[PDB]
Amino acid sequence: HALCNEEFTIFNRVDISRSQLIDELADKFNRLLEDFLQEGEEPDEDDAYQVLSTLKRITAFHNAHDLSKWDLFACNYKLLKTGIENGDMPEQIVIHALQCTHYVILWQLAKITESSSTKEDLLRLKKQMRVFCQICQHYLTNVNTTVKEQAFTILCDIL
Amino acid sequence: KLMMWKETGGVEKLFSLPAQPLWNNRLLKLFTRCLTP
Repeated sequence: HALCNEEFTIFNRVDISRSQLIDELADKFNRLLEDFLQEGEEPDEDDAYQVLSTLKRITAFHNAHDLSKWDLFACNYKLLKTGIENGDMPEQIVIHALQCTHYVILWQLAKITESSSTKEDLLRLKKQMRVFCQICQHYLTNVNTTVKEQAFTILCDIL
Repeated sequence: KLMMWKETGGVEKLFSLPAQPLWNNRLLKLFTRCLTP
């Protein structure tokens, strides 16, 4: 983010590099998630480690970078839904998914300011917001104290 | 970590910053513009 300042004449190069990095991360995340959930059989542990590792990087970058063109809300929200439905997901996976989805919602708002977006985008943002709060509430009354702590922080800031 | 918490632990900063740390000034404005008088 410090090297991606527009006023400096390096945005083209740093943006090319940014685009490659985020692209590889996104393709790997989607490919891994397809086999991860899969609805068909039981998942292993090393692939869970890889999924957590990739998500920890996507989340870390989505806090200062507008990773919106690579729409991930579907992926994160699906992952969280399978988590509620089964009740066996890893805690850190839940935490970082719950973080990345807050980030995508916040950036979606960041782009609703120019007024270039139609009324459909505002209603889409409302639809994503109400969906998010509902999932966060359940995760505010979980067994894992780390999960409940992350829920509280995110819910308070969103409100 | 204690240096940071002495930077931001003051209640004036505790009541003017997000709980989940947001680094980009865009998102910081998205939050802090909701801080009225």
